[PDB]
Amino acid sequence: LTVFQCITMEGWTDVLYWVNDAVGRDWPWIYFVTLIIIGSFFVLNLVLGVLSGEFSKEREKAKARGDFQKLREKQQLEEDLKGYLDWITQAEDIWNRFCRRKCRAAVKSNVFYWLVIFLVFLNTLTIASEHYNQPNWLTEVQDTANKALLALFTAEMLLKMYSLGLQAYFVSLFNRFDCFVVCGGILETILVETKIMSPLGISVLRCVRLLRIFKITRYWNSLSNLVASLLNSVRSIASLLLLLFLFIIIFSLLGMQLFGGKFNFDEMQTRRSTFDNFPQSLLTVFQILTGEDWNSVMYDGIMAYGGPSFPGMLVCIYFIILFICGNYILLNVFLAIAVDNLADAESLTSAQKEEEEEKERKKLFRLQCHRIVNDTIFTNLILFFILLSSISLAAEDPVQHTSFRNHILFYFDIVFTTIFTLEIILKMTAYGAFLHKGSFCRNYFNILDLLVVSVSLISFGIQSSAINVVKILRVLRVLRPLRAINRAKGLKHVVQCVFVAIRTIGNIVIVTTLLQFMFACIGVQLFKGKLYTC
Amino acid sequence: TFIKSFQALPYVALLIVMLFFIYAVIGMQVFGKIALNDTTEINRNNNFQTFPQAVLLLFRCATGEAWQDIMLACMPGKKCAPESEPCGSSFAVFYFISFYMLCAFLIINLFVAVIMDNFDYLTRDWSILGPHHLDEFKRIWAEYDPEAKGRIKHLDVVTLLRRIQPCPHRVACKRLVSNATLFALVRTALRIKTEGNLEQANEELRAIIKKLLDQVVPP
Amino acid sequence: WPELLYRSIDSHTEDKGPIYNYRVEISIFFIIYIIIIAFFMMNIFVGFVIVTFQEQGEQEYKNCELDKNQRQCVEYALKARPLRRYIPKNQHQYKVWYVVNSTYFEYLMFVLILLNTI
Amino acid sequence: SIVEWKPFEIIILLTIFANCVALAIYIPFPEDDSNATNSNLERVEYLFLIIFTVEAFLK
Amino acid sequence: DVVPSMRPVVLVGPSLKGYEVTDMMQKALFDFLKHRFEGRISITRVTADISLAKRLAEVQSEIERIFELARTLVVLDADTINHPAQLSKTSLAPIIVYVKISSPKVLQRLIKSRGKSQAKHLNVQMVAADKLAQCPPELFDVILDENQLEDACEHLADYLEAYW
Ligand SMILES: CCCCCCCCCCCCCCCC
Ligand SMILES: CCCCCCCCCCCCCCCC
Ligand SMILES: CCCCCCCCCCCCCCCC
Ligand SMILES: [Ca+2]
Ligand SMILES: [Ca+2]
Repeated sequence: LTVFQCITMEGWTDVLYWVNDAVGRDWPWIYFVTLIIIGSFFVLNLVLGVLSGEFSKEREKAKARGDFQKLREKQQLEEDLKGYLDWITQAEDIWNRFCRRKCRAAVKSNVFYWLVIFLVFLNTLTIASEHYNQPNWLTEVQDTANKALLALFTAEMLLKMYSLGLQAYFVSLFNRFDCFVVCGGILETILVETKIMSPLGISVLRCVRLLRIFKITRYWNSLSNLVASLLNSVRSIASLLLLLFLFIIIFSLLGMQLFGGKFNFDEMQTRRSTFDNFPQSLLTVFQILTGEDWNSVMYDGIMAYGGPSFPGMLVCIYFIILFICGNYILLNVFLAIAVDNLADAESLTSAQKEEEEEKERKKLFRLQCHRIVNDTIFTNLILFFILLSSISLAAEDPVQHTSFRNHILFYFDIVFTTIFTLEIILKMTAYGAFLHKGSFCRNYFNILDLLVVSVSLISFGIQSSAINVVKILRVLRVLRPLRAINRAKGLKHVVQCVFVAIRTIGNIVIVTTLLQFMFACIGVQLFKGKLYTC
Repeated sequence: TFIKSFQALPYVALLIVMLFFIYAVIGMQVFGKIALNDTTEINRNNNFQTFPQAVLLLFRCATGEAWQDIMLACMPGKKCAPESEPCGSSFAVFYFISFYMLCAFLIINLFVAVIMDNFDYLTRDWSILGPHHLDEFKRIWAEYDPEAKGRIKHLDVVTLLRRIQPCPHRVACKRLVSNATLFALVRTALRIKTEGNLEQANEELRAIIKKLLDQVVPP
Repeated sequence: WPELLYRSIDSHTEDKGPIYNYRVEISIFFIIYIIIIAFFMMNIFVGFVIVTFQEQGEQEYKNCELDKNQRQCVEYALKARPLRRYIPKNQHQYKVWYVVNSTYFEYLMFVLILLNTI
Repeated sequence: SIVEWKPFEIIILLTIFANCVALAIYIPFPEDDSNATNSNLERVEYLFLIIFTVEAFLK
Repeated sequence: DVVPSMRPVVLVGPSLKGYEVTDMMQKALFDFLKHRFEGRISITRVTADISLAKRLAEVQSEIERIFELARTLVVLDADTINHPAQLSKTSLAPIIVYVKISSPKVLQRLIKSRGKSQAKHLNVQMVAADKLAQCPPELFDVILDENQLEDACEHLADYLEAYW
C-alpha cells in the first residue's frame, strides 16, 4: 500500500521524510528516488507510448473511414458560399444606396480591422483592470468604458450586418459567435438598467464579454483548424465525456453507499472532502481522479471502516480501482480527443493550405604566423575545464558566511578565470573581434562565452568595493555550464531542436494562456476578495 | 527496446541534468540562508543548504508535490538562519513557476523523443512479419545447425516451425526451391511480386539499396 | 487545489468571512477550469508534441520506395551468423546439459524463485 | 415477444434514468437516522424492483 | 473562318440566365471589364437568338448588328447560349466564359437565399449546371474556378492579353 502510494507521486515525500527521521538522512533517499524515477516515470512513459502508438493505428483505420476526407468537404463547402455570395454582394448594388459600396469597402480594409482589434484591446483592458478595492472612480470608468465599447461594437456589428448579406453573414461561424456576444452585451445593458440582474447573470455575462475578446486570434489558422475539427467531432466528443460522467456518477453512488456519513470522527471536522451528500460525493470522486490528496481520503475511508485490520481496511480496493480506472479512462478519452482531432486538425494546415500555395504558383591588428594549432586537444580540455568549473561552485557553502571553503573555491575561481580567459585572448587571433566582416558577431554563442567570463571578471572588479552591487553578480556567474553547449557538437543539436519545438508550440501555448486569462478574469469577478477568513 | 532508445538519446537527459544543476545553484544562493524550522515547508528535510538537498527539493517540486507551499515559504519576510552574522526573496514566485514549466516541458520532450525513437515498434500491427520472426527462425536453425555451419546442407523439412504466419498447397516446397535462405524467405514471405522475375528485379534492387558479399544473395 | 476549492465554496460576500457550504455551485467554475485547461489543453500539448515529432521523424518519408518492413529486413540481410551452442561432447557433461536445458528445469527454477519471494 | 417490437425499451431506459435520479436524493445519514425523503425512497425502490423484475420475466 | 475584326465575348453563367442569380454573377462582373479596359472593350445587350446563323426574322439583323459593332474596332449578352453548342452552330471566332460551381451543393445555398419562389425551381437551374459540366476543354476555354471577384477578375484579364 505504501509503495503504491509513492508510485502515484501523491504524498510521496511524507513517507520519505518519516523514514529519514528514523534511519538518518544519508542513504534512504536512494530507495524512494529510484522508486519514483523507475516506477512512475517509466510506467508513465510506456503508457503514453503504447497509447499514442496505438492511437496511430485507429487514426490509420479512420483515414479509410472518410473521417478526414469528409471533413475537408465541409470546409471548402462553407468557404465557397461567402466567395460566391460576395458576387451577389458586389452585384446586388451593381432611394439611392451608393454608400453600400463605401461601407463594405472599409469592412475589408486594414484600418477598420485594426480599429476593431484595438477596441477589443480596450475591452479586455477594462475588464482586466479589476482590483480588490477599486478606487471609487475606477468603477465609473469601467462602467462607462463598457457602455462605450458596447455601443461601438454593436454599431460596427450592424454595419457588417447590413453591408454584408445577412444570410451570408450568419453562414460564417465567427460572425455568428460575434452576434452571440453582442446580444449578451445588450442583455448586460438591459439587466443592469432594470436592476433585475443576478450573480449567475454577472458571471456568464462578464464571460460573454471575455468571449468577445476572442476577436483576437483571427488571422492565424493553427487554432482555427483545431476549432473546426473540434466542432466536427462534437458528436463524438460528447460520447466519451458522457461515458466518463456516467463512470464518475457510478463511483460516487458507490462511495455514498460505502462511506456515506461514516466520516464522523471525534477529531476536528476538517473532512471537507467527504462522501455525505451526492453533490459533494462528486467533488470527492473528482478530487480522487485528479489525485491531489488521494492519501487523505483513502486514510479516512480506512479509519471509517474500522482501523487497520483484515475485515476493515479492505476499502483500499475501492480507492485503488477508482484511481487506476480514472487516470486510465481519463488518459484514453483526453489523449484520444487531443490526438485524433488535433492530428486531423494539423493535417488541414498541410492539406488545404499546401495545395492552395501551389494554386497561386500554378496561377503564375596583425594577421600573420598566427597559431590556431592545438584547437583539437583543447576541445576536450576545455570541455573538462567547463565540467570542473561547474562542479566548483556547486560544493560551495551557502549557509556559512565566514566559510572555511569559500576561500578555497575563490582560489579555484581565480585559477579557472585565468584558464577561461586564455581562450578569450586566443579568440582575437581567429577571424572576428567584431571586425573582418564581423565573423565574431555571426556566432552569438561565441560571444556568450565572454559574457559569463565578463560577469565572472566583473565580480572581482567590484569585489573590493565591499558593496551590495556584487550580490547579483555571484548569482549570475552560474552561467558557466551552458558554455559546454557551444563547445559540444550534439548538445547544440538538442538545444536547437528544443527551440524549434518551442516555436512550434507557440500557437497552442498562446491559446492556453489566453483561455487561462479568461478564467482568471471570471474568477476575479466571482471572488474579488470574498476569501478572507479570521 | 525502450532501454536501448534511452541510450540513443543521452543529450536530452544531459540537458535535463543541466536544468536541474542551474536551478539548484540558483536556489542555493538566493534562498540559501532561509532559517530552518518545522511547521514550515523549508525544514530540516527540505532546504537550499547542501547541493544534494537542493536537488532533492527541486525534484520534489518536479513531481508536483505541494510546490506551492514551498514557494510561499521562500517568499520574502522570512527570518534568516542563525549562521547569518530579513532573508528570503521575492524572486521565488518566478523561480518556482519557471522551474515547473521548464522541467515539465523537458520531461515531456524526453518522453516524446523516446516515443519518436521507438515509434516503429510502438506502431507495429504485429501482422506483417517482424524481426522477432527472424530471431525465432535463427534460433530454430541454430538448433538445426551450430555455429556458421549452414550453406545448403538441406534435405529435410524439420524446419516446419513456421506456423500459419510466414505444406499448404506445397508452396513451402516451391519457396524452398526458389543467409540465402533468410533472403529468399524475406523476399517471398511478403509475397512482394509474382511475375517470375523478382530475382532479376531484386537483383537490380540489392545493388542500389546497398557493400557486402552479394555472391550468395541471388540464390 | 482542494484547499482553494473549499475556501472558495465558503465565499459569502466581499470583505466577509467564510460560511460553511454557502454556495456549493461554485464548484462548477473549478470543475470546468480543471477539465478544460488541465486535462484538455495539457493533453493537447502532449498530442501536439507527439504529432510534431512524428512529422519531423518522417522528414525522409521516401514514399517512392516500398514499405519500411523491407527496409529493416534488407538492413538485416547481413544476418545468419554463428550462434554459440556448444553441445557438450562428454556424455557425463551431456546428461547434466540435457537435464539443465530442458524446459522442465527452467519451470522448476521459476517455481523455486517464486517460493523464495513468497 | 411482439411487445418488444413495440418500443417500450424507451420507457425502460427512462425508468433506469429515474432510478439513477432516485439515488442522488437518498442521503446516507451517519447512524440509522433518516429524514422523510429516505422513507419514501424505499417505496420508490419497491416500484423499481417490480418494474425491473417484470421486464426480466418478459425478456 | 474570318474574324469579325474582334473576338466577341459572352458569358453563359453557371445555369439558366432566366433567373436573377445567373445575371448577378455577371452584372457586376461586366462593370469591371469596361472599368479596366477603357476604350479597349465594348459591351452589347440583346435578347434574341444567335444560334440560327448561316455563315427568326429578328435574328436576321441580329447577326449583322453584332457584326456592325464588331467592325468598329465586343461583349455580347443574351439568353440563348446555355452551352457552347448553342454557339458552335456558327464560326465567328468568339470567346465564351463559363461560371463554375465545383460543388453543386453550393447551388442550393445560393438559391435558398434569394427567394422561396424559385427555391423549388432549383431543378430547372441545376440541370444547366450539370449541362455546364460536360464539354471538354476545347469548348471550355475560359476558366472561372476561384470564388470571389478580385482573384477571379484577374484571371479574366490575362486571357484578354492574348492579342491586346
Ligand atoms: C490492496 C492491498 C491490500 C488488500 C488486502 C488487505 C490487507 C489486510 C492485511 C493487513 C492487515 C493484517 C492485520 C494487521 C494487524 C494490526
Ligand atoms: C461530472 C463532473 C463533476 C461535476 C461536479 C459538480 C456537480 C454540481 C454540483 C452542484 C449541484 C447543485 C448544488 C445544490 C444547489 C445549489
Ligand atoms: C425522470 C423524472 C422524474 C425523476 C424523479 C422520480 C422520483 C421522485 C420521487 C421522490 C421525490 C421525493 C418525494 C418524497 C416525499 C416528500
Ligand atoms: Ca499532493
Ligand atoms: Ca499530481
